[PDB]
Amino acid sequence: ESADLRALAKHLYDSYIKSFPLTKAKARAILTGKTTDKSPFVIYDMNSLMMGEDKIKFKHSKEVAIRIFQGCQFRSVEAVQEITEYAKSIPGFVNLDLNDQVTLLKYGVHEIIYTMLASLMNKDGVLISEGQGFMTREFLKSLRKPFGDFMEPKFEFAVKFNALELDDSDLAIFIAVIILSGDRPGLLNVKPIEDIQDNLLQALELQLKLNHPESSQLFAKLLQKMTDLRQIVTEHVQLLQVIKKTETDMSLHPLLQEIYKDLY
Ligand SMILES: CSc1ccc(/C=C2/C(C)=C(CC(=O)O)c3cc(F)ccc32)cc1
Ligand SMILES: CSc1ccc(/C=C2\C(C)=C(CC(=O)O)c3cc(F)ccc32)cc1
Repeated sequence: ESADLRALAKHLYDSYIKSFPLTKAKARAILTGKTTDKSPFVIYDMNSLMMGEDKIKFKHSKEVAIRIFQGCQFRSVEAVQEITEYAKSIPGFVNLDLNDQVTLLKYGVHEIIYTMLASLMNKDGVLISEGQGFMTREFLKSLRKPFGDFMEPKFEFAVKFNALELDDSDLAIFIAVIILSGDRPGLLNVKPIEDIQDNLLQALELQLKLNHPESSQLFAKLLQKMTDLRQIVTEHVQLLQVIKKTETDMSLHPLLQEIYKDLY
C-alpha cells in the first residue's frame, strides 16, 4: 500500500505546481538571495509605498490602508480560484455531492490561504505582487486602527508554521487534508469525505516521515497547527465586521461575501 500512498503524494504535488503560480520554493529563493530569482522592492514607510506604486507592476485615490485592504481582496479572490482548481484534482472530490463540494470550499479556502501565505512571510514582512514587492511587518502594524491589526496574527502564525520547514510537496498533501474535513457545518454525507481524508492523512504521514526523517512527530506537530488556523479566521471575520460598519462605501468582493455568509 506504500506505493499507492507515494503515487498519491506525487499526484497532489504535480497538481499543486500546476495550480499555484508562486510556490514556497520560489518565495524562499526571493527572500533569501538566490540568483535563480530576482530581488523585490521593499515597502517600509509611507514614502516608499508611493515609490512602489510606480516601481511595482500591480495586477489590479483613497486612503493608504484602504488601498491595501482592497489589494488583499483581489489576491484573495485569485487564491480562491487557485484553491478551487486544486480541489478538483484531489481524487474523489468532484464525485462528492455538489452541496458538500461548495461547503468544503467555503470553509477551507481561508485556512489554506493563511497556510500558503506563511510561505510568503518571514518575521520581517511578506511578499506581494507575485513576489515583486515586499511589505514590512512593522509598516503594516502602524496603519491606522483597526487596519493595522489585520496582519499581525498572520505573521505570528507564519513564524510558528515556518519553523516546521515544510516544502511544497508536504504542503500539497496538507492543504488537501484541510479541504477534505468531514467536520464542516452543514455537510450532507460526512462518510465519503472522511474516507478520502483518511487516505490523504496516511499519504501526508508517510510523506513527512520520508521527507523529514530526522524531524520527530512532524505529523502530529503539523496537525495541531489547525488550532492556530481557525483562530486566525475567527479574528479576521471579527475585524471585517468592524470595517463593514465603519466604511459604508466599501463592500467585500461578491465571491468573498458568499464565502463569509453564514460562516459558522
Ligand atoms: C492595513 S493592513 C491590511 C488590512 C486589511 C486587510 C484585509 C484583508 C481582506 C479584506 C482579505 C480578504 C479575505 O478575508 O478573504 C484578506 C486576506 C488575507 F490573507 C489577509 C488580509 C486580508 C489586509 C491588510
Ligand atoms: C498601487 S497602491 C498599493 C496598494 C496596496 C498594496 C498592497 C498589497 C497588495 C497589492 C497585495 C496583493 C498581492 O500580494 O499580490 C498584498 C498582499 C498582502 F498580504 C499584503 C499587502 C498587499 C501595494 C500597493
